[PDB]
Amino acid sequence: EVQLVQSGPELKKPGASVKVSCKASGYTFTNYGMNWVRQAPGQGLEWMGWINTYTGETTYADDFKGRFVFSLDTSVSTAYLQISSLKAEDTAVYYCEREGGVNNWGQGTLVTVSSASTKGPSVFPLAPSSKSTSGGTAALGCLVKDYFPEPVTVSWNSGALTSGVHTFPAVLQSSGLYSLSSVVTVPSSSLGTQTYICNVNHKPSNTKVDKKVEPKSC
Amino acid sequence: DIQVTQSPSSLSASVGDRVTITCITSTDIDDDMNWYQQKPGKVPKLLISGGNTLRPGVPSRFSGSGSGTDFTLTISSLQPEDVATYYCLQSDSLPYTFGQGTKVEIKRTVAAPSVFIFPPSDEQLKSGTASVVCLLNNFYPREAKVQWKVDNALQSGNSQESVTEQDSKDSTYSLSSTLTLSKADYEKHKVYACEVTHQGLSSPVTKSFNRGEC
Amino acid sequence: ILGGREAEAHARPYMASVQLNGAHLCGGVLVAEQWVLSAAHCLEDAADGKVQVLLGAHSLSQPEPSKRLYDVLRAVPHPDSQPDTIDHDLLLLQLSEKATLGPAVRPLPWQRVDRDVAPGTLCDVAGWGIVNHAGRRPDSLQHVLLPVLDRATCNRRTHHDGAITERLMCAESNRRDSCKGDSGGPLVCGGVLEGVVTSGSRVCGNRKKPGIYTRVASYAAWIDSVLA
Repeated sequence: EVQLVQSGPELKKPGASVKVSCKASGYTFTNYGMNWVRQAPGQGLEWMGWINTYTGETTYADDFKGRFVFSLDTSVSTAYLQISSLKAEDTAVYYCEREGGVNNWGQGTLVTVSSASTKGPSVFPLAPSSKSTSGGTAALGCLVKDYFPEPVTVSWNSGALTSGVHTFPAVLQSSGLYSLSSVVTVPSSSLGTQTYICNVNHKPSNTKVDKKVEPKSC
Repeated sequence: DIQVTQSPSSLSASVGDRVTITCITSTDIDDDMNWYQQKPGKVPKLLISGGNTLRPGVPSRFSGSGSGTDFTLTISSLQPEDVATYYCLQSDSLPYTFGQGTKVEIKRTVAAPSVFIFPPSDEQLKSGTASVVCLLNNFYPREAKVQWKVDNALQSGNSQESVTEQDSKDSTYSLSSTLTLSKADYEKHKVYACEVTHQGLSSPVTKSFNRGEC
Repeated sequence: ILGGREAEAHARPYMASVQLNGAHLCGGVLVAEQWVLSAAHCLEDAADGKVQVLLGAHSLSQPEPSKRLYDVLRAVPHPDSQPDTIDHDLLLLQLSEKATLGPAVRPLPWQRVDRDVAPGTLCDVAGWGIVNHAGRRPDSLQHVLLPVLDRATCNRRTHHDGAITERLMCAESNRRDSCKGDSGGPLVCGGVLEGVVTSGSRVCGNRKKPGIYTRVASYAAWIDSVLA
């Protein structure tokens, strides 16, 4: 099947440059061009331009002319996006979209442009208590505090627990570090018998934390 | 570059309603209009391609119409899972161009939040900081007010709020409110209270604990 | 042929008119003495009719010394072609006998090396198909030089949206194009046959729908087998 896999998130200082990869598989890379799309945080989709994978010819949308360069490596069936002279406003998710046929997109690449340094999060349990009990239902979670840059992924029991999960959008604290909480409402009877782990992954700092969230005694 | 004007910016409608979104191009573009759906934390999904062609695995409730300049996306019977931002894209020639987007929300019955309070963990206390978390779970409408009280003293400037996107199944929101204190201030006081004001609550609800309780 | 001009009489000796009850139906290319290459979809709605191949023609109506109308001994479509697909749209016609060769009747060499014609390469396409959007067919043979369009550009959603395989090729269609009645006809690049027109129900002369041609080199072994 068709697959488009992009490189991981990156943090770059202003004035620096970044190279995002879009590895294509399951089809003839030269039969279809590659489109580039940007999505700044909380903004709309922006068609950046296209690269013809057969000829290497490029077409850029007006806003994207200059600092943005599309390139290819046909031998590894990879399309690249190079952004030079990075600035704060370039902080966005960058997607590759294969042009034509059954519509396929890469998963996106979060690029953060900041002078602030990488920090892995500290994971703290939000233990299920009688405060958080709802008759037969119990709320528990994880506080994913003090990390930079975004993103972090939170899953419950290695992806097995999805029902009732609310992973809150991150907020930027006064410190310039992100924080968020991920909560899950589960039956109370399940506690003690079934264990609850939050799997926190922060790729920019290569931090993977697996925190057991257990009930506590006063 | 071809210009596109998407309308409206946002709308709210009930389950079963008909949603109508429009895109007007700066030139005659024939049939070459596309429509994309983007859910909260997901990659864009192409719903309709040129000629108003429905794509595989896209429900029949989605349809396109229009030619030349005036294009319309129609969701004939709005479903909870349809909550997302919708974008049109003109593909007449290169470079292609997106519309500004239309955020689509579901108007549903008023649901009261279920309120939970979490004292800071013993582990966090070690580090020299205390986070008190308040959870307002599965409520409708979006608008909610959270007030923090430490030993019955109203707080300001030391709390941050975060709201989820509308749930794809029940159309509710959830909210976290975090009170940030030093370990010194946290160990100084006893009563930590989270007061919630929401349309689904007759009178404001308070969820609280005393330092040293679970 | 849209946005083209009249071909010099008999300058393409390989050019054939595939006929149904004495009316031009499709273009064709003499590839051997007794064999004409055309498209399989040409024979789709014929069944009852008299299928014939006219060689050494310039004018369809007017008598010319070289004009000879040949009956069809055998009709060999590609075994994998069928009515619902543009795939393998090739047809080998066996004439009633070997063709009377001369200055106006001569077979054309076809591309054997299976490698794409470079994008931009100017190719020649001839036929007795429609010359305008009103459906007007010409009396005499028309032609047009067309630049080869790369597969990726041709596969864009605006164009053929992934329908262009490695066995198909594209040429530009902006106000200069192959059209209805040019199907089965030749696309010649540097005197060698590279493609066989496969127009179908595609709009013509519209830059948004580039011309589609079956790459002969992809079907090298099959042509050899039928001709041997």
